[PDB]
Amino acid sequence: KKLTQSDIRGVFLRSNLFQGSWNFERMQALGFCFSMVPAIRRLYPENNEARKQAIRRHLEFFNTQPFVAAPILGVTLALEEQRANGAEIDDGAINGIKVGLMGPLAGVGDPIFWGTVRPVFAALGAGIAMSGSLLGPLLFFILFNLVRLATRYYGVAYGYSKGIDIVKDMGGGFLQKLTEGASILGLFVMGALVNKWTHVNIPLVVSRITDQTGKEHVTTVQTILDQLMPGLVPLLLTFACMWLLRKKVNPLWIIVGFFVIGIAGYACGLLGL
Amino acid sequence: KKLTQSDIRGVFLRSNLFQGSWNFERMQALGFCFSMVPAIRRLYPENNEARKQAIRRHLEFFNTQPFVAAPILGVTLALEEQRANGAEIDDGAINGIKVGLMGPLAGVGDPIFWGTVRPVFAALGAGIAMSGSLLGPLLFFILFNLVRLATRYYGVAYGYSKGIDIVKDMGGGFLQKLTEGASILGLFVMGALVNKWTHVNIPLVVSRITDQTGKEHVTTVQTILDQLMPGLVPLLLTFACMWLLRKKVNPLWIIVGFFVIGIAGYACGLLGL
Amino acid sequence: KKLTQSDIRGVFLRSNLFQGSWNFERMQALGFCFSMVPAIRRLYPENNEARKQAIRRHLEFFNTQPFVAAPILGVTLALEEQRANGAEIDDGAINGIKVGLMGPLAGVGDPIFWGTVRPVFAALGAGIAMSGSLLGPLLFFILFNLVRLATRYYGVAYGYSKGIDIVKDMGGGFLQKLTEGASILGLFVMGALVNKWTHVNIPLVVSRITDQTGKEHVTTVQTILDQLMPGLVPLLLTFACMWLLRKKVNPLWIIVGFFVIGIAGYACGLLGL
Amino acid sequence: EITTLQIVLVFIVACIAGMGSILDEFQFHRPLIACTLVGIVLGDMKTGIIIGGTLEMIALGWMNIGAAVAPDAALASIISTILVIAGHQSIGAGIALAIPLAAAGQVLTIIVRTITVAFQHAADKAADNGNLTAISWIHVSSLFLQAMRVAIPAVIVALSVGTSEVQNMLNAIPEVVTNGLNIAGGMIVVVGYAMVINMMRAGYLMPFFYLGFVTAAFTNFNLVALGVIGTVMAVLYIQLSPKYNRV
Amino acid sequence: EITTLQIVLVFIVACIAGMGSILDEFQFHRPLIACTLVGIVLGDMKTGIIIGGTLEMIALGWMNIGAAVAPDAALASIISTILVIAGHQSIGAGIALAIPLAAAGQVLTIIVRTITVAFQHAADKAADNGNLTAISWIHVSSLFLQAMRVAIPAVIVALSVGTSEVQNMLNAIPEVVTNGLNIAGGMIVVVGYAMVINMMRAGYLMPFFYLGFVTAAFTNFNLVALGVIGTVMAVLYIQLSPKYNRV
Amino acid sequence: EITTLQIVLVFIVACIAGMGSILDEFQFHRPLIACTLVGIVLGDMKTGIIIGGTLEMIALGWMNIGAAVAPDAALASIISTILVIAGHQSIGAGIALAIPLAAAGQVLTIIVRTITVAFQHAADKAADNGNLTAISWIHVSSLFLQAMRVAIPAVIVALSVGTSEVQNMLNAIPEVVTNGLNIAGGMIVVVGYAMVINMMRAGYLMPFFYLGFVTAAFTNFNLVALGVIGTVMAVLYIQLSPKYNRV
Ligand SMILES: OC[C@H]1O[C@H](O)[C@@H](O)[C@@H](O)[C@@H]1O
Ligand SMILES: OC[C@H]1O[C@H](O)[C@@H](O)[C@@H](O)[C@@H]1O
Ligand SMILES: OC[C@H]1O[C@H](O)[C@@H](O)[C@@H](O)[C@@H]1O
Repeated sequence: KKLTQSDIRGVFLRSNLFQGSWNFERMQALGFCFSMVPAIRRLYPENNEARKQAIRRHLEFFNTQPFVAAPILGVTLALEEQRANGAEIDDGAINGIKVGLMGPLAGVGDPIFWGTVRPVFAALGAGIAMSGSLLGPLLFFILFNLVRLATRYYGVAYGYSKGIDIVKDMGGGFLQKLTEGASILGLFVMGALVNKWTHVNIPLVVSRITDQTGKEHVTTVQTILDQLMPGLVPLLLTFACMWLLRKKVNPLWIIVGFFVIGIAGYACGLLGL
Repeated sequence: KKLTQSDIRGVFLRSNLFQGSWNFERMQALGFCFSMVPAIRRLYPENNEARKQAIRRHLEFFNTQPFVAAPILGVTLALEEQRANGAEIDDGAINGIKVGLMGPLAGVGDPIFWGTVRPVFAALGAGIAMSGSLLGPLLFFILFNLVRLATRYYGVAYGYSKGIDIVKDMGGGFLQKLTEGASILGLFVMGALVNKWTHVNIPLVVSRITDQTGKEHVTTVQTILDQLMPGLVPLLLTFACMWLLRKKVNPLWIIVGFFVIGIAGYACGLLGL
Repeated sequence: KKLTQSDIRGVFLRSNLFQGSWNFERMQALGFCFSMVPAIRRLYPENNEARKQAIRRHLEFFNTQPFVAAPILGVTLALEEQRANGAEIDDGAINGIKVGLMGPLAGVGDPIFWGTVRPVFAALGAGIAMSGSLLGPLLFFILFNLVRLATRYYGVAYGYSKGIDIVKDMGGGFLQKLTEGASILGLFVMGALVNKWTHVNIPLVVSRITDQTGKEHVTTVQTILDQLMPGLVPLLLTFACMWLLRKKVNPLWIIVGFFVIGIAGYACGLLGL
Repeated sequence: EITTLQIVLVFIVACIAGMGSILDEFQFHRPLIACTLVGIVLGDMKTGIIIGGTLEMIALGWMNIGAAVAPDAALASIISTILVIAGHQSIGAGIALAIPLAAAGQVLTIIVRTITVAFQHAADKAADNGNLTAISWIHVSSLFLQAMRVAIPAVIVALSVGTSEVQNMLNAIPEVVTNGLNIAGGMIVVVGYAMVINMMRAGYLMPFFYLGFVTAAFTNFNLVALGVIGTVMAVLYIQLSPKYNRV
Repeated sequence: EITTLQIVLVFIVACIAGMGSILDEFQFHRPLIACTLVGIVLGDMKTGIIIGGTLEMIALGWMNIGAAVAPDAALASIISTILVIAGHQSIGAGIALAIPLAAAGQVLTIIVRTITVAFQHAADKAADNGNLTAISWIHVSSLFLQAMRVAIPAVIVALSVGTSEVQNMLNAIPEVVTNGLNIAGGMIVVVGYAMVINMMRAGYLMPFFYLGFVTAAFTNFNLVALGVIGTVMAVLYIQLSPKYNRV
Repeated sequence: EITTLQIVLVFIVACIAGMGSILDEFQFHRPLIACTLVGIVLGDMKTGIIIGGTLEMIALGWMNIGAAVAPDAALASIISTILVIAGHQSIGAGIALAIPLAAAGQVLTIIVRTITVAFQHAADKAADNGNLTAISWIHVSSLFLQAMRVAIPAVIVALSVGTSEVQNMLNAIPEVVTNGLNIAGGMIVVVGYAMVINMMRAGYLMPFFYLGFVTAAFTNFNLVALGVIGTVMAVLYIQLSPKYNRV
């Protein structure tokens, strides 16, 4: 019955706390019913058949990313008028669209926001949080809590006015651009983080004299490698750890390996700050 | 009557001082007659109908850039033989071609020579004129008075041998290349000029101690912004002024605003060198 | 008779010392027979017609690069079964393929290995051999004697399993990629070598005082040119020498010119370290 | 040392940074905001912000992906600052001690997520009748049970750190081990990077890795400058690459 | 101070830099050549070249576009060096005083252009009869009337600067205002840039702006190096971008 | 000075670096390996490696291309280190004296290649009968005759350098000429570059020359970093450039 404009404003505010009740039986399922409560408020009175829709919102998984869930919310909002006002019969396909947009959007949203957004802003605002005070943990909170809000408001509004017809339309071509541009920024930044923002030092001396009236002209192994490239050892360690992780080893079982190495290597002069 | 090769040499030398008599009634109109005087010298004797062409060279505007006016000169030179020697009847279309090449060439020449040529050489030879002596105001005069001459000699010669037929030919495709490559150089250089070759400083202190046996460890606001990007404030001022100029405010009414700010800001400690 | 896998291992090891007996009558010709000896070992017994193939391996030139000669070796190995086992008649075309792959592979291999491989590794391992000790003449010997071996083992194996049919296939498209990517790396590195790894200095003083309590504020001609670009004079010398070499002047007759200039220029103050 | 009007503030900040552990929107499930917020309430702010900066570099690539629970950087970044800001310790000791807490971490937040099922088995009984208020107060009510299991172990600590039993058992490390963990603090961070690069790894985009690698060794850009050059390069690559031009 | 054989040279240099104001070809309508040429004739050369360098940075984007007359950097760069080279002043004072002169500027050069109409109403009367010499000496004759209105106000000044009436009225600025104009001299220049970027602004080429911005902050290239990297980038972009490859 | 157990090692190292002159595979036909190998056997190693590094920069572009014999950097880099490592001289003197030796060079290695014909006129007489061992010991036997003409002039030298007749005739240079050759040692290298750029010169790839030029002037990359940025740029250019897309 003509979902009011302010009702979309309501679904936006009620979708901020989307992730549940993140269960294991029905992940985010209750969070979807909670996000659609305001729609069902003015869409229906208290009735047997009119209030069985909350049953179908629980009917199965809805396990996608919290941020790419605004297009799905807007599409499923639009589907309700065609079932409430237009009365165009549709029962299974409402969940059909949920399941169909579960798949691609779970794999195109994870390598962006947990991909080149969270650890790129978390890296911009953490090279500053070391030295600085409030330009690190504040360039994060401002710049990341905007990109998540421009993905939710412009998600719901722009996925509500456009029904099914432009789900199959922008589901081809645009997201390939958006995830090929993401994994260029996130690869350019991660190449720099591995190089500069890691510390590895090898104090093994390999050369004597020590000319020029007592300068000792010391040249440890770190100078030999810094003659080639000033970040080589962390680069190789990254490819070792990057190879281990495909074998699904726990990252909490590779960190302990490094904790062992940092003790057994500093007690033999191999590693040392 | 077979315009001599040296006559083209003459039109080149007489086209250097093209801009008039830059009137407001008929802009550059007399300058076109003056540039075509050498052609009409040997093309005609003294006659009633033979000397009415100078009337038609004044007949209307010719308001384009001085530098993209060599192709038009060469084309209109070629049109004369077909009216003098070939006698192929053409009266209105001689001005038709002038008016047709007025439009595009006035909008493709201004954003190049007044675009990425005059203020790019004027910027290369002005970062040197500050410190140096004669590599600034001489890398300008040599490098810019060649690009204007290669645009006039190679304009007239190459637009004379090719009549109308290759006006519609090189009027498509080549100039898009030439103005998409121009506004890459001129944007790359103007991004650097806004950053480095501007001075903005904010001496507002925001932090005390001042450890390390009397170093005072002063950290004004300029250090906070230089922690993010060392040219931020002039960048924002550029977007403010870049927004004002679309509203057709006089640039002599934005400079006075800055003169007010530089006095009211240095007398309160906000701005200061 | 089913050339054993180890026989290919043998041809690889016997092809390392390919270049001859590099004669002038039949360049590399004997080196080809020597590389194919192991094939003819188990392919034939001692016989009149069975041992006339060594005659045809000498029958003409085989004048290509030593490194792009593994595809040709693998192709000509494959041609033998079709003449020995399959007995499919072919006498002239065995040399036909040799001559056909002589031409393009001599002009696509020289501007790579003598192009952007030998003097790129020879430049990486010679900016270090000046200061360092064993990361210059060892980053060369490891990194260049692998690229020549990956070009021979993967050449012979991958040009043996694929007969004629994929000579005309990978002879179109792939090598254009491989030599347009080569002459980007080798141009990027040679632009840097001309700039930094050359020394040219001009001690001609052009300016007096010499303020600031005895600093002499000396500004020779080298400072004027370093105000524009810190490698200009070697850049111009490169274009002069780069122009001379098209005229097929002996490079041993341009080096002596520089030896004359370095003596006649240091004895007049023009050049000087 | 710690006063009763600081215990409540630490409790509330832990509750806020416990809401975010599952909620994953405003990102108090991050060792940056959850660390400055504790540093402000407990005491000096710079020595908490430094912990925050150091702890994210590990906690990149600590995401949840489809019932693959992350090591819970929300509990490892509140206990790991009370043991530095409040009790007299060093940065590298807290960074090293965070890892077992992060292991506590998902063990706790998996039991909580598993026992949350009773909030949906009590949700269908509400959808069968209505109204939706029975749902709007059941979805939130499952959020006041996870924030009370990242904020209670942050009060058991901040009331037991103030005793000699722990403050003297934390000095027999010894000092040889401590400096051997400030050295692993430049190495363990690499794991956090490898998990990220494994997500965004395309064979044809790896040239942008080694390009952002070399330009870090020999140039003095920020991470803002390297994050701007990255986006400029990405936009221009998408602008070229005729895969987006034609068929 | 100023001798009679310097007045004539200043007059001739102003005439040359007054020809260029409309002519716009050899660019003495620029505060660089018009400033070194005055510095050479008046006195010391470096302190005029520095004025020239500083004054262009403002006078970028001071072009004429279709009866939109520019603020006339040809008069603002000759009076603004006589008041520095000749009379005992500082760079920033002249740069600040140039702006009202540039305002004088197009007011003068618009009256001259408007009164030039009599050179065309006397041109048609020549085309109706010939010869063309009646045109070749009417086109130039309209050029000896604009150069005599950028070179006369450059002799009224250079003969009145040499008196105590002006040389003592130019010291009650005071010194607080002077240092407040050397600060605006790093800000007003931005306007000159914004007019340029507004001409060459394409939404898809703005990535090349912020790229040339960041590379200026953290690198020590010249403007020659930044003008060469720019052209290399432009040529390679035109070489790619299959808009120029297919149909 | 030089002992009998160093003459044999110099002889063997010259033989090894004489095999490579035609063989052109393992690259002892290079003034880098052939110089460190002589420096190790003769004496101090650093002062031979420095000669090696300096001598390649000339010996870039010293390749063989189709009966266009190179100036033989294999003889010019063994005599030119015995006259530095063994006899008491400077780097720039040896670098300058290498050029006439390189001229000796291809004159020798052309006579050897020409007289090699007798190894093929004695090869056909073997193919007409077999076995192939008659070929496998004729191909190698033509290699033990070129290595004995880059390793014999490296023993005539290393037994005559140890006398006052040469060691005193090498001091009347004089010292004015010596410092005039350490200056040409920064210029002659340019020839070695021009021969290389002439091979890989495409009119549309010259933008990558002037790009690698400017980035050398104003940046502190290595040659490893400039060799990695080069390959990244090449791979990305090949990835773009729809010449490899379209059909
Ligand atoms: O991809 C599956 C999905 O799993 C969880 O439910 C979410 O928190 C996200 O981490 C992710 O998008
Ligand atoms: O674009 C119109 C035209 O106006 C004036 O006549 C010229 O000086 C140029 O500035 C410009 O090309
Ligand atoms: O290109 C002809 C060929 O000539 C010689 O035989 C080889 O050493 C190579 O230098 C080259 O490939």
